[PDB]
Amino acid sequence: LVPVYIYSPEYVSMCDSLAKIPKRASMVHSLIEAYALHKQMRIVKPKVASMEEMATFHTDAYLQHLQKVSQDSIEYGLGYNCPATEGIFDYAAAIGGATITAAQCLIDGMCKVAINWSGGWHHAKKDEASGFCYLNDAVLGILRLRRKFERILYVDLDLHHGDGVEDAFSFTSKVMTVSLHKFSPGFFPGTGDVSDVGLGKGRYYSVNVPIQDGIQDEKYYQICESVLKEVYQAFNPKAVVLQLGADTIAGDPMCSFNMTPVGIGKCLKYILQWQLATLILGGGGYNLANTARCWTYLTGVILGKTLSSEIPDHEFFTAYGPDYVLEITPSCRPDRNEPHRIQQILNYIKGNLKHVV
Ligand SMILES: CN(C)c1ccc(C(=O)NCCCCCCC(=O)NO)cc1
Ligand SMILES: [K+]
Ligand SMILES: [K+]
Ligand SMILES: [Zn+2]
Repeated sequence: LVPVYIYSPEYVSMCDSLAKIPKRASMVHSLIEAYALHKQMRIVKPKVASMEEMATFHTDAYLQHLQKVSQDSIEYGLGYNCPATEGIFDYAAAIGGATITAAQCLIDGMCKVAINWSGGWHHAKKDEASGFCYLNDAVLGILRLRRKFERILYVDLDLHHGDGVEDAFSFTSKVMTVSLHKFSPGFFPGTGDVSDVGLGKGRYYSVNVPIQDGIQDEKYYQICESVLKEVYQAFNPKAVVLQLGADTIAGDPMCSFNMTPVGIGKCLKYILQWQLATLILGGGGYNLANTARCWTYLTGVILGKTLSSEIPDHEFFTAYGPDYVLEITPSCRPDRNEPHRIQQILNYIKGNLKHVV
C-alpha cells in the first residue's frame, strides 16, 4: 500500500547523461530525498529493458539501427532533435525498462502507485525518434499494463501533445489517450487539435485539449477536472498512466503556460482519488530547479504530506536561488485563452465522448 519509487544510483546517474536535461535526474532525486519523502516509499531498483520488451512497440529495423548508432543516420528521425549520440540505445533501454519495471508492480498489487520521474518520453514512433525521444517508455509501460488491465487511461499533462502515444493507440479502444497541451501553428509537434479523435475502431478514443499561452492553475484545473470527469464516466478505466511534464510550470524557458506545481497537484489529486492503479511519469521540464520543485511537491501530494516551504539544504541548494522556496510564483503574462473558445472545446469534447459505448 506504499507508493513505489523507481530509483537506483546507477539509473539516476544514467539519466543525468541526457543532453537536454543535464543532472536534472539528480536534482529531482536529491530534492525529493532532502525532504525525506523516500522514507515513505517502496524504493524499487529499475530493470533494463530487453531487446524483446522494446520490440513490443518498436520495429527491429529501428531498434537495431538505434543500436548500431549507439556506438544515412537521419533515417529514423535521428536528426537535429534526436541526434545519433553515442550510447543512446543504452540510455533508452534503461529508461524504458524503468517504466516496464514500474508497470509490473502495479499488476502485482505490490503498490497502487509507481513513480518514474525520468520517464515520460511521449513523442517516439514505433520506427521513428522524435522530440528527443528514442524509445516510447510510456507506450511500453501501457503495453505491459495490458497484461492485466482491459481499459487503461493515459493522461498527458506535458506542455506538448503526446503524439507518439496517441498514434500507438489511435486505432484501438482498449487504451484511451487524453492530452492537455498547447496547440498553435509552428509549435511542436503541431498535432493534437480538438478535432483529432482517433481512427477506425478507436474513433473517439483519443481526446485532445488545445490550450494557448498564459493559462494558470484554476483556469487549468477547471478544464482538466471537467474533461477528466466526463472521461471516467464513459470509459471507466482500470489503470491510469499519468505523464507530468513540468514544462508547463511558470519559469520554464518554454514560456508558454503559466502553471505552478499546485495547479497540477489539484489534477493529480483528482485522479488519485479514483483509487485505480497509477503509473506516474515525468517528461519535459527545462528549468531544472523548478522541475525538481514541481515533482518533489507532487511526490508530496502523492504521500498526502505538506512539504516545508524553505528548501532544505542539500547537494544542489544553490540552484534554488534567489528565494530558496518550494513555491513557484506565476509570471506576469496575460492568459490568452478566451473563455468562449474553451467552452466550444469542452462541448465538442463532451459530444465526442457520448459515442463511447
Ligand atoms: C535555443 N535552442 C538551442 C532550442 C530552443 C527550442 C527548441 C525546441 O523547441 N525544440 C523542439 C522540441 C521540443 C521538445 C519536445 C520534448 C518534450 O518537451 N516533450 O514533452 C530546440 C532548441
Ligand atoms: K485510443
Ligand atoms: K500534453
Ligand atoms: Zn514537453
